[PDB]
Amino acid sequence: VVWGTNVVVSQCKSKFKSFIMRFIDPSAEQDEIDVNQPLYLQKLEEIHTLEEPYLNLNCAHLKTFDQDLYRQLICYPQEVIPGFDMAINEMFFERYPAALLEHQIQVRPFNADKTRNMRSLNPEDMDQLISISGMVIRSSNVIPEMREAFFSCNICSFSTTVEVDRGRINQPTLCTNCNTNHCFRLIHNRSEFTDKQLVKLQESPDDMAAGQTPHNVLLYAHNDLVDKVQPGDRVTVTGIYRATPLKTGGLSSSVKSVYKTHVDVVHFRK
Amino acid sequence: VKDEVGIRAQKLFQDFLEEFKEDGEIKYTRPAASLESPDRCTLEVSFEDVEKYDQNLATAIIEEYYHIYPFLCQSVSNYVKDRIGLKTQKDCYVAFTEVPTRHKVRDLTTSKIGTLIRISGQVVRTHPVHPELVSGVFMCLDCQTEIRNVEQQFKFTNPTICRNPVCSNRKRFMLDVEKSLFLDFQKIRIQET
Amino acid sequence: RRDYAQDRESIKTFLSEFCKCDDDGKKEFVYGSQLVKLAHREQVLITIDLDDLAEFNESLAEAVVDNCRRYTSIFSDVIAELLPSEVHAKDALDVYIEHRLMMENSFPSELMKRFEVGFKPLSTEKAHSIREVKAQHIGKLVTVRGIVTRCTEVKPMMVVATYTCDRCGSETYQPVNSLSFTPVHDCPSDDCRVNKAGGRLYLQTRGSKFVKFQEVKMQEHSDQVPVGHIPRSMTIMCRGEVTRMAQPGDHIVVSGVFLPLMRTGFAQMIQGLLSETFLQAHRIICINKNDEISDKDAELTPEELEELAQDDFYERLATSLAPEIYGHLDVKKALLLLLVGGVDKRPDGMKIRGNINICLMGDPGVAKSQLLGYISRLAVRSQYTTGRGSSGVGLTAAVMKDPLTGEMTLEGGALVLADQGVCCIDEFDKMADQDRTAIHEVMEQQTISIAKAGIMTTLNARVSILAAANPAFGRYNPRRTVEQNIQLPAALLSRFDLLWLIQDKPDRDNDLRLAKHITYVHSHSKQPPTRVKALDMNLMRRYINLCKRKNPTIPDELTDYIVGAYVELRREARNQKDMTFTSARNLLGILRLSTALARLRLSDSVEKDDVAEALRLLEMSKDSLNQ
Ligand SMILES: Nc1ncnc2c1ncn2[C@@H]1O[C@H](COP(=O)(O)OP(=O)(O)O)[C@@H](O)[C@H]1O
Repeated sequence: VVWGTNVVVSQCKSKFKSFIMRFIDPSAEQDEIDVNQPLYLQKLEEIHTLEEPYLNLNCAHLKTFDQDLYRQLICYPQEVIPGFDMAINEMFFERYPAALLEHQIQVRPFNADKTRNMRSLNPEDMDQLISISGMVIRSSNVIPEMREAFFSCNICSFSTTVEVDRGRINQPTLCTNCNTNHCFRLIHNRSEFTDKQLVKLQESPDDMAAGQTPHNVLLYAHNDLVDKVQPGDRVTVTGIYRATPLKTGGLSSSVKSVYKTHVDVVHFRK
Repeated sequence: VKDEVGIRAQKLFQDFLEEFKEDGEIKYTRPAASLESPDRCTLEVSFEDVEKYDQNLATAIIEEYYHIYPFLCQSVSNYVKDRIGLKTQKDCYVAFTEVPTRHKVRDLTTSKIGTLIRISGQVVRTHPVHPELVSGVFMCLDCQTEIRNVEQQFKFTNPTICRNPVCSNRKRFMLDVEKSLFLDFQKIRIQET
Repeated sequence: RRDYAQDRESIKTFLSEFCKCDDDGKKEFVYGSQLVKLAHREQVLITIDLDDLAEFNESLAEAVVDNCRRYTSIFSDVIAELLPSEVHAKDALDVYIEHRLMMENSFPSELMKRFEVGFKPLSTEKAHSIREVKAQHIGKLVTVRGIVTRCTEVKPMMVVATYTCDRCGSETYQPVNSLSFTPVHDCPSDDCRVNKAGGRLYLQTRGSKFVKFQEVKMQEHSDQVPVGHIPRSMTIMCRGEVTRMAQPGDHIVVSGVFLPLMRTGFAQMIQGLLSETFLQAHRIICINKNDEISDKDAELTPEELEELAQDDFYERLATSLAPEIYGHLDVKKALLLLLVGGVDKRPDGMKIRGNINICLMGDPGVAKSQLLGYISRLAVRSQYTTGRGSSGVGLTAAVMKDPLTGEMTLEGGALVLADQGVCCIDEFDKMADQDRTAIHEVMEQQTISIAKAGIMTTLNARVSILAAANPAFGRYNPRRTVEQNIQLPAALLSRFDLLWLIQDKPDRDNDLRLAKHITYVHSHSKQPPTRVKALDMNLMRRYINLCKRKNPTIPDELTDYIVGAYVELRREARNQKDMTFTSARNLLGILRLSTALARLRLSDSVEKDDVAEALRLLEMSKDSLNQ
């Protein structure tokens, strides 16, 4: 088990694999297509006959099996997903062995339910699953973000790099150290960068407090979901309460009791 | 190091245009011949000619541009030195052209760096000349301050340790505004196409 | 002064030896019922009342009211380690604690909060006022009434933040109760002691806490302000499990404890020993316009049936509105149509607005501002403004820094908030020049487009409009016509449903009638004597709400004749060449009034005589100058 968890990657892996195999499009073939096959090998055909990646799911498929995985994916989604990625990459080889097995796919779940709407929220739903909606406000520009740097030297060309864990980096007296020929040389260009961007959002279904302005929220972005949508649309969100402190002052390093909240990016609904 | 391949490649590019470049004729020395008197430090080059004779240095040039970029100034220097009594005053301005691909603001991500892609727009709220003593001379204060170094970096940094002595590395020598490197640019914004 | 030991035993005895027998069937333990209720994990905050502590003891019946900060924490650790009564994995915090010990520097019981206590004084003690909190209200749990203003939304506060070195697996406890703090260094442990085996510990909210943390602004009543002063305000920090216990426009009654505040920072402006205080509370019993005084938190049928069949009339509900004069009968009933409305549907995807918007024209003395100022009071969620009483941004949204977040959000004006109701305006002509477009926009309902930032400025205003303005020099000069004597945008005049002009020429025997009418407003404080029983406002409030929920159909058997009614409508005004405009939207209007009128029937039985009043209503709405 991982530290603050009570689960295992392999059990979820196996049960999701069996679920996708025990699948006849049952979410609308059992519940509600001339296909008595999994939609998922059908979809890997659709993904590989195209070689157009980027799947998506809906969490109503996963009612047919145990309701436990719904629960233990609501509670710990930030820790459980990539096991489903390796299940997908097993299904890759099951569909075709010499396929393009180096380009990786997302997973885009959705649809537990509307909470009530964005006005009426609590603390305890702090790292779990939500889906609300309203209207879009802006369309702003994208930002790089570091994960590793380039470095140098003068004698023998110590041309090196070292990456980020999340916020903690190392350096000996050299880069690629042997015998300490100099001190550490920093450049920061010849490097890897990731896309992200902020876009504000409204509440305007009729889920409105009478005589009240919409209390508005905000969303980050990640690489192949950045400006995924043009403004002036009603779109639903799929994401996780993801919090961060605030910096008291700035002249000092003290920090404020008010942790902020914002939602990460999983999937949207045009 | 990466760009030694580009060194050899533009070396033999030089060595070919050292002879003819087009049908016993040359189109990329007579600009240098006019250059030879004032030494204004520009020679633009067709990218199509890279597709003619050097056989696809585009994917050699068009992704890792910025790291290859400065090596092409040294390439230019190795060209101009071959025939004129030459000092290292020679410099690299570039006005690249003859490139097929012409894209817009929207196809921009973190994976688009070190390229030569082509864009249009409109000109607004332009801004002036703004000089820059990009270079100078800087080391300890005992005697040994003659520093032709790389202090032209974007983020600028006084601190240099030494060349000859073992001395202070936080006490700087003063600056050079006399026998150094200065250059000229400007800055604007541009709107959607 | 007092002791922490026999006092502790006394409060434990109070916890246990307590079967306060207020009446029959009370032989068990009230606080022991509350105890086992904690044992259910159902209740998470006990409310306390002095009567219990009035009968038990007297110290702590007056000792805790001034401090409130120690005896509560003793109450905390008293009950926190009292387990008289499975399951472990039910609460997200507790299940994370049981994660963390099922995985396995002492943990406090402060970490396992898991239950709370507040208070409830006896006899809302009195309405102590925000001004009169003078130099003796530090620490004292005082009862006071205020007025709400500028509420923001729920935020999670933190109390204890734990790191872990990742080299010694340290689970540190760094509790915080103020606003600002700093975490600890890389290894404040003993396995990670001065010994080199040290990494750098890092925060995990999993085994940490958060708390409901709401904030609003609090403004004064504007009834007890000094004679030559200005309204003041105070700040709230309503903690615990009372977040979302107020709304903008609730005359609330809040009961808590005044406390001081240290806005730590620059030691010169701040650090002057000046005490920029703030408030704390636990209980929000809003005694005006809240869940308590307003029921249904109107649809409750049985309690009203006794009066429902008790009376059967409509005009009885008619002149009960502003009943201090006589006259203008046909205006009040149709105005009452404005309060109810109730015609909502989604036919063919297109939504139809059911909010009547009418104006008042001609004012050589009519009591124009009286109906507005009255109905804005009786009509729940109303407003009132005038021509130069507010700019365009005063009517529309605006911007201001946010004490909750600082997001610089948008806050709206009068019309921005009066939706689902009626926003009243008076003296419309001299409002502003560009304002006419601002009111031209509400005729395409739920559409408040602004150019403040000028990006979208989208907003859903579903308000009615109660317009009222004056004629210029003169009142229908013998040659003048509409749009000549009035200098309002005729396009704006087009977008109304009922136009209403009030002209009073000399009536040699009506003047004495009103003179005896209004003079009796002053010798006493009630007009209608011994001729009918005008209804209380409070019963009015529910009687109007019950009519709304019907949403009848339309009678096709009269649809054949409603069009003929529109025929005579558009013809008897068309018989002359240059009478005032008669519009094609009339057929879209007559349908919208007969429905709300049937709403007070609550029957879905719109009849042939139902519109028989509407026909004369619009009939007299124009041709107001014939005699
Ligand atoms: N018959 C009446 N009954 C009661 N009040 C009246 C009557 N006639 C006149 N008044 C008085 O006339 C005043 C009219 O003011 P109003 O017309 O509202 O100002 P404005 O013309 O600026 O709107 C009212 O405040 C009311 O006190």
